Amino acid sequence: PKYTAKINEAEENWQARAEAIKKGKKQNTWDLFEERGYVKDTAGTKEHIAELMRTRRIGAYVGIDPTAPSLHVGHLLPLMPLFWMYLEGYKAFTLIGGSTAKIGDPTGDATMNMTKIHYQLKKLWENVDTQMRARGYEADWARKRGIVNNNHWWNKQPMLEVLRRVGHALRIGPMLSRDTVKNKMTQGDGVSFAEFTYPIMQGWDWFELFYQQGVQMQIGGSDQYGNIISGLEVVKAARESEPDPQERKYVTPKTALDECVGFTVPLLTDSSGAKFGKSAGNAIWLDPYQTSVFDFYGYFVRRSDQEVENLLKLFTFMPISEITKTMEEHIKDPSKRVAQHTLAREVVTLVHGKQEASAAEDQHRMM
Amino acid sequence: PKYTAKINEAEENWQARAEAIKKGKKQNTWDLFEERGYVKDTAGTKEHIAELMRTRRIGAYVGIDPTAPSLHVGHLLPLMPLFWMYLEGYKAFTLIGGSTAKIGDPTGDATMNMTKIHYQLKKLWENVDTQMRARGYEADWARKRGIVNNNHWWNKQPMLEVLRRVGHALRIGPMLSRDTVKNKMTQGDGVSFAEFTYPIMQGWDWFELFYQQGVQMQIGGSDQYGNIISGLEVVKAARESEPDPQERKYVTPKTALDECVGFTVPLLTDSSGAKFGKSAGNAIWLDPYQTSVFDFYGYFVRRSDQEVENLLKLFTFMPISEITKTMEEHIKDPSKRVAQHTLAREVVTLVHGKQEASAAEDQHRMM
RNA sequence: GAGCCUUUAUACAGUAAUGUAUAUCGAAAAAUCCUCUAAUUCAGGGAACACCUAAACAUGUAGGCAAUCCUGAGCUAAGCUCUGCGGAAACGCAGAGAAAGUGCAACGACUAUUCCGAUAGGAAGUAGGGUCAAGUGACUCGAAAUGGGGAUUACCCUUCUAGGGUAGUGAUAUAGUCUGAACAUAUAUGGAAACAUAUAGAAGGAUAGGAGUAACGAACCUAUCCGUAACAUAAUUG
RNA sequence: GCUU
Repeated sequence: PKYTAKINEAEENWQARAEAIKKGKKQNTWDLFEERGYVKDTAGTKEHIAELMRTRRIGAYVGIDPTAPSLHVGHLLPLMPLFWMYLEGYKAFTLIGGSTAKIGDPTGDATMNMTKIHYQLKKLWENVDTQMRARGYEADWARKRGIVNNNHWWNKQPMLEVLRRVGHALRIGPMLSRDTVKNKMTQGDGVSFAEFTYPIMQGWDWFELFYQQGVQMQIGGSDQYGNIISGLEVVKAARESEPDPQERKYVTPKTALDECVGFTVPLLTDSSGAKFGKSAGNAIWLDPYQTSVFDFYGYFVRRSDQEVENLLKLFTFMPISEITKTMEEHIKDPSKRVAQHTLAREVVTLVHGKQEASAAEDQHRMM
Repeated sequence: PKYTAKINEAEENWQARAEAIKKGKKQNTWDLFEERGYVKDTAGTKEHIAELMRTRRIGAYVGIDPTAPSLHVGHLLPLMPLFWMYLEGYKAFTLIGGSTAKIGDPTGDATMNMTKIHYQLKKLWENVDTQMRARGYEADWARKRGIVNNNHWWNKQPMLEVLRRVGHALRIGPMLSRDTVKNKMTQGDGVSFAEFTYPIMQGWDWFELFYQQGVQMQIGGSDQYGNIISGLEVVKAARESEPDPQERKYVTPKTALDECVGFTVPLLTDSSGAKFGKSAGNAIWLDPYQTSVFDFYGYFVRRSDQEVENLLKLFTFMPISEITKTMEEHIKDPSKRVAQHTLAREVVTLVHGKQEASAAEDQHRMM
């Protein structure tokens, strides 16, 4: 139909792009991730990954365990590179763990929570867009974002399906041997069949997104590597055992590049020692009635000049080009901290919109 | 309603019989069990299972995975006691693993494979019922038999629920400490996620049966012992997990009577140090066009002059009483196989009808 | 809406009327009698209405409800066919089967009566219920095959008096009695909701016992769980 | 033409 018409039209567009990158005419979204520091580890030839990106209009996602009734800054890290991918035209999504929470990542009223979170996420996009169009970005039809909920399928997802479609492929070996969890049995109480299986699901999720949305990438927590790997395995397993001949033409690991890869953003902390996201005790929440807009503006303007550089490139949607401009201005007057007042205002916008974020500057820049 | 009064009828009688055992008048089903040597191991108190069988028309089943196109003579023994219970007036079942086959018990097309067994169990049951009334057995309203496919439910069993309804109380520790496993990892190969779950499955199955009919007792192969244990585990957590309380009022283990016990038949192997089912050129099946009636008949007519005894108790619904009589004629002439004919015939007749029982004996009676 | 037959069309089927198949159609229908009504459970899969809901997903969907199409296990009244024994006959017993019914009523419970009528129904007051009394009393309702099996009939066909075929679905509840069914409810689990399931609802109600009986019942005695919030209400609906 |  006419719908398929625009689809193929997009392919070409994405090729003029794949071209520019070929002759370094435009940076590779991947080398963009290296330019702001979003790469800690990689489950997929750092290089390969790159090509897979310059080339195809791939997709990715970021999962969030709806355990808290609000996300905190610590989640903003991994969502950034996603966002960027979005700004380029890829297919990005944010998977909510509505069901997974019920088990929880064994790394080491529930509705009410799950609910809030959803909305909390859409809001961001609502701003990422406003931001995207504003900071000078072009309208791409094919471009694709969205919010999913692992429950959507897991709620009825029969076990026979899973246990068979992949159960024969995995082996408790590189599972029970997994340090993160294995360590839990030794140095801990132990583990519930749920926990042991949690990964397995995290992998059925990745696949679901591939099978249901063409996802060849997953961005996650620094500690989520051990998971991103195990997921992978599960991903493929299903693609392999596709008992459908006409559907094998899809899912089955065709071309070499047709491989799902991922990358764990780095684990950050404050110039001192306190882990990132936490503050004295709790954390830098996002929920206004739990972290006033002011306080928010605070933990950001707080960061000293030692990190402002590395952390400025991490949480702002600003061309490193213009970044060094703000930084080169700040360094000629560290005391006044022009760079700290700006970086803070910038991130408060994205999450809390300009209108407020601007007023919030008045408070903290007053007296 | 009338139907109501009916269930009550059989109920009352059950107490009359509960008394006979209480005042020595009829062997408690379970005594007839350990007596005819059907028992080798037990999960629950020897007296526990006793009392329960005195005051409860409990339900019990025998699991059978359709991995082969025919039930081999081995599958008899385990079923045998079951049949007896049906005879005494219980709730007995035979479970078909039409889905668990893609997994199988770990220890060390296919669609029709199952079909074959279906038709089987049936026809068999028929004769069981047949011989029953055939020999002074008064039917009972409450006495019921039946077969049930395991896919019956697995076909669409929600992963989420399951995992929760029991995973939150199961540790992969002891679940992996079962030797059956440790070996299937150290020695030999490895243990997949799938097969790892078989123990849980067979456990759930039980739960089902306990729910859909009132089956609170498993009867498995001499080796299936472990499963009988790992299974019972899932069983408990299940009756607890039940969300709606009102239901819990029934489904949850209230008094010590609502205790589900399971026992395992012995390991019966021929005087050939080989399972009593993996002998001959490969095995000894029931399928006529896979094991000549004659050849079958033989498997019995020829057996240890000593074995006859305990072999009659295990494969013939012959009253202990005249069972010894057969031993009277036999000993007057060891090499005459007087008892071997009677014990051989029984088996054939049971799994092949009287008409054949004779026809076979004839061939095995020539010059 | 859906099914039945029905108009016509083709199609595989036959000795042929006719048979099965899809679609179209509606122009008149759609024989009688007798006998059986037991079992009444455990799941499973699908579904027209446009019929409520709208949390997701980009009105499209989706979940619910549902006329209702079925499958597995078990069970079942009188017959049915194969084989074995009995018989003179019947039928009997045995086993192998082949229909068919529960399952598959508005959540269910319960019953297969006479008379008259072209029917709808009318009269009986049986079957079996409801209410009040307390005792074997009053009062008030009040009735089904539309299936299974066996006959008879008429019909036309005929490889033409001997076979063959045609004489509709309707019971996933029909009659009818009840009714926790009916509540946009209360409650509790499950859902975002619509809902589904379980109790309960004009302080009582429910089940399991004690006693006592000729037996059931009223009333007593024990325990138990439900409410103790307003509606349940009378037509009316399966 | 009838039917739940």
